[PDB]
Amino acid sequence: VAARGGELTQSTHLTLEAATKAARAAVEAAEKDGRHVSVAVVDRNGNTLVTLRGDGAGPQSYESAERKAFTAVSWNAPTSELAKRLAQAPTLKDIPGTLFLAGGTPVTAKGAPVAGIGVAGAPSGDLDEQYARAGAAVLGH
Amino acid sequence: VAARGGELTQSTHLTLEAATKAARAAVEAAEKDGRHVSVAVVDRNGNTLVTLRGDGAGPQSYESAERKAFTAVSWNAPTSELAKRLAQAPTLKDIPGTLFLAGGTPVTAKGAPVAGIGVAGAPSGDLDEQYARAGAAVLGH
Amino acid sequence: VAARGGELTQSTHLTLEAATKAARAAVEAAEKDGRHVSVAVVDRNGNTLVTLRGDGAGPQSYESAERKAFTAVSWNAPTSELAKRLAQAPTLKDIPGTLFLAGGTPVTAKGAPVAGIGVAGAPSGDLDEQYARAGAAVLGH
Amino acid sequence: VAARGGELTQSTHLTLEAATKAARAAVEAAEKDGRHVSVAVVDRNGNTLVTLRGDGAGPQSYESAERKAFTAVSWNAPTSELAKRLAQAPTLKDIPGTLFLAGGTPVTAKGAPVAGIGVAGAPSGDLDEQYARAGAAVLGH
Amino acid sequence: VAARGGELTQSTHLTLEAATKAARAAVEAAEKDGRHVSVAVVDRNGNTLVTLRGDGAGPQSYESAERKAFTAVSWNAPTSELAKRLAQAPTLKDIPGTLFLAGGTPVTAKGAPVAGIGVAGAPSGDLDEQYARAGAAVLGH
Amino acid sequence: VAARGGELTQSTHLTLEAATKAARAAVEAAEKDGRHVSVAVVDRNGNTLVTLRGDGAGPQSYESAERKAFTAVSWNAPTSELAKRLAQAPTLKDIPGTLFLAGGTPVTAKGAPVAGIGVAGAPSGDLDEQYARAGAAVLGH
Amino acid sequence: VAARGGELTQSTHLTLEAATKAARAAVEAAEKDGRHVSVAVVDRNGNTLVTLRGDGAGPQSYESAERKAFTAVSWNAPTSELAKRLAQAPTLKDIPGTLFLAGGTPVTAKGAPVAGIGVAGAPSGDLDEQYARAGAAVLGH
Amino acid sequence: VAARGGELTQSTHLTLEAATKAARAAVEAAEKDGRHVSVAVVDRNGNTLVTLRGDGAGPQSYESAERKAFTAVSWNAPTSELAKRLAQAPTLKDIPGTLFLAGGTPVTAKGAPVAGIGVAGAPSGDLDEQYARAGAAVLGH
Ligand SMILES: [Fe+3]
Ligand SMILES: [Fe+3]
Ligand SMILES: [Fe+3]
Ligand SMILES: [Fe+3]
Ligand SMILES: [Fe+3]
Ligand SMILES: [Fe+3]
Ligand SMILES: [Fe+3]
Ligand SMILES: [Fe+3]
Repeated sequence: VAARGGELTQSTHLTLEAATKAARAAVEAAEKDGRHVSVAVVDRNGNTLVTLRGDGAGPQSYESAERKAFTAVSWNAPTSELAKRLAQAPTLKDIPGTLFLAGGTPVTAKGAPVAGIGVAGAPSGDLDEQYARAGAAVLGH
Repeated sequence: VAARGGELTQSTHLTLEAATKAARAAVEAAEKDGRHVSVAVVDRNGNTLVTLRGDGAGPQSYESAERKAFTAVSWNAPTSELAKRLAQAPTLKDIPGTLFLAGGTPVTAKGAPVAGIGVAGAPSGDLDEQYARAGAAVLGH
Repeated sequence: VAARGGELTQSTHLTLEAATKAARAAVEAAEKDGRHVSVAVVDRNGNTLVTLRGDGAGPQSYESAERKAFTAVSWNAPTSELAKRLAQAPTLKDIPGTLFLAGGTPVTAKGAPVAGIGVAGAPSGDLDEQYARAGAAVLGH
Repeated sequence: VAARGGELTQSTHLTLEAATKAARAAVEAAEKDGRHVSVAVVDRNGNTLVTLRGDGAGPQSYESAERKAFTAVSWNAPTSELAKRLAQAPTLKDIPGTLFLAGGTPVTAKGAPVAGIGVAGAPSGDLDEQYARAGAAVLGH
Repeated sequence: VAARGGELTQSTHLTLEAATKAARAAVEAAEKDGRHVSVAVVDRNGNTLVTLRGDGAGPQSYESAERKAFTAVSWNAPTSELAKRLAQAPTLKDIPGTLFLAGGTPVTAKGAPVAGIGVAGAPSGDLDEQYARAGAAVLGH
Repeated sequence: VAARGGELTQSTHLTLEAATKAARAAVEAAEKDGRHVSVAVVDRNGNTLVTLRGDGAGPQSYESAERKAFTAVSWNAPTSELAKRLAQAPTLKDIPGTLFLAGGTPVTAKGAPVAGIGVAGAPSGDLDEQYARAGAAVLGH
Repeated sequence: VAARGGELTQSTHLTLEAATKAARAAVEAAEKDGRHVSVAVVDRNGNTLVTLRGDGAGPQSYESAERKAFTAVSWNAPTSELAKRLAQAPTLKDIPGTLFLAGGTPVTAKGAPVAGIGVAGAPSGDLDEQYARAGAAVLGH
Repeated sequence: VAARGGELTQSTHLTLEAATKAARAAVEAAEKDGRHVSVAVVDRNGNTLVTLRGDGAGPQSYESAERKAFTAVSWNAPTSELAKRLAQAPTLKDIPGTLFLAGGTPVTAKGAPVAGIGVAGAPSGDLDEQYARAGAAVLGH
């Protein structure tokens, strides 16, 4: 049973290869400052595409990285930016699956969000997000 | 931050509109038979796209419909076909999120599975799947 | 083994047709504005009757629409109205299943709530509840 | 927002009154035999309406009686009857929420199922179901 | 294989008969004021012993009454009074299973708590705890 | 609000001291053979009272031992015996929280079950139940 | 398949013998004061290694202890210290698994955290952490 | 406060670097046959260390791979081997977290298991496990 074409629509995604590349770059940037993090890349659909649990990363950081990446891709903004939204709209954080805490950054294709990169377990979420941005940076270019 | 094109890939979906069309057709065919079903359309990725709870449908049927659709699109075959696999490999049913019980059917686009339609709560699963096929049949075309 | 009249009671609900009709128009009103949302219709009992996942809706928005619709019908108010109740009873949002965030609006039958319509994923929850109202408006009159 | 009448619909329930005294009857008929059970009454929609945890009942039996009652009303048959269906359709038991094991019995209103009574934690499920019938027997008559 | 005596210990509970009597009176206190609640009795150990779901009670109120009764018995105080603890200790509410919101009240036996009574879904939590207190008030005497 | 006398009832338990001694003996028994297990003592109510995760125990064994203990206490029988009930009543294992697998063994107080001892992750469940019985063997006495 | 040696890394843990010793000590440091607590010891990886439910401990306290111990080891600080971090970072508490509430205290080996000890159920969380420190105090020395 | 060294023990693990290498090798093996799989590496403790979701892999496969990795490392044997155990001990598959289905294969250091590699979503689990073995094979050497 085949659908075509007016009932079809398309979406754009990172390849696994790209997601892995970005994720490993986020680890590597954290490694470079003697930091131990977990990293997640979450699709815009968002299934998780990649997780990496770093050596000596805190046990909480795994799921925390996942949810940051989810939150970033959901609204196409850094979670550090998104946490500022809770001043006016404090129940945004009651939306299931979210974590409004610095360390997730969106990846876009022609403007539109396709993935989030989440990092957790550094001394602060601001440093987390710096490593997440380092992850995004190796794409494409 | 912007990936291009060697680290991007495309995937194909039903529109909400087509998913709703095929869903509501499946209800229609069930109601033609004086039966009360729940119907789910589930993406290949598979997020649920559409649920409809029939009037007077059993309370079990809602989730049952979803997992039938999920199972159909996961392996690109009717759940009645897939249920037959359990004789040789009984532990396939222990894969999370699956239900190996007639009433789920795949939709394809260009050969690849793009959605599953799942029906539950007719007096038996062979009837469920009959209405599932009827929903699929209103695509494309 | 059959029960008789005094120990039976009745309740009132949208038909599936009604709930589908309302949800689809809420999507229709969103896509008019270039907006990509998920819509849920949840019963007073509240099982979910309908979900629709709009093309290009954020992945968080599906569950979010659901809980809004649940929260609206639970208290027979807009969730935007209900969110302001948190100022002096802050632990209302600790009630399981609830999301106190604009985008849910109740549907009534002689004054008593029978359904909720939740929308999520527009630029603001205020816009969500506008499209939620536009869904409720096609009922029916 | 007010719906009128050709997209409203009606459904019939046991009153809480009626469900409570059916549940307490099932307990009392268990305690006739020095037997210590849990009882649940689940609606057709099926929310649970009543639970009672017997003095000295096994810790497993609370949730067990819930699921038996859900299962019985879902298919409008006693769970002892339903259990025997698994010879032909073994994956019926993979439907979420269900327990295909004697101790649940349906209550009807003009013919159509409106509640299930579930009992758990007697020496046998067959004895569970006898107490469950002794629950339903104080209706309506 | 049998423990005795000196590493056995005892604990004290409401009977099911007691707890049902308390639950139904809490309903019937709410019923007199035309209002539509769910009621739970939770043991000190705390398994739930009784739930009753009121006719036309909000779908939220079932779970919510449960957790109120859990919270009351956990600390041997009315939940309205436990909610005031949150000013100086805001993360008491992050303790799993708890709901810090008026409608739960302890029953004691010589001075130590043996069950909680939780009412939810009347127009204020402060009405809920009145009905919970009415539930406890039929014990003794 | 205090209840007296005859709407109270008692129940007998292991003390923590007892439950700990039993559990640590079970570990001791396993480690004597160079076996690495997890051990749980679950009450009759059954809350878990003690868990111990052995040095080098398989990651699965922790929850397994919990459920074996739960199952043994629930029906006042060794889970190895309980597993033989499945031939004639195969859906007993569909009862939530149970694990019908050798390694759980009941503790009694004048004849009535008060705790279960659960051991997992010896090379066989039969060996598990050996260590479970050895843990119970240091009780009372 | 054997990995060696540069794909391999080591980590340090409390033994079960040590973990039980520190947990038991926390218990009877609370029992010296006639207070009734749950104690949990969670590895840095963090699996739970030990739980003890104290005689007459509140039902909330079991899981409360677990998450305190988890929180403490995750950031290698007392949870009384950690809770103060919420003033300028309110959403730290939205990290899954965590409880930011006094009663959890880290154990280190060569400066690096290897376990957390969690106590819940005293009159206050500060008294919990006192007993938790008394647990940790029987190491190493 | 510092534990030392009698209270302390070591465990061996794959580095993240090693786990990623193996996971990517399993994918690359599958992609050579035109097969779209998910891969997971799970520690013996068993946290998941690495997940990769392959392009066009079935949605079920992600968690399936996770549980296969978990199951393999739990008993230090291929899951295809472990599935054969269910003939004699059929309730082994009722152990939480497990999937007794070909596609998981253990990795050892000095003969003791340190990780599992799980692959799901090829034409058969036997082929899954071939790709899993090819993942393991690039370690060490
Ligand atoms: Fe974190
Ligand atoms: Fe069904
Ligand atoms: Fe949303
Ligand atoms: Fe049972
Ligand atoms: Fe409520
Ligand atoms: Fe095991
Ligand atoms: Fe606590
Ligand atoms: Fe699979």
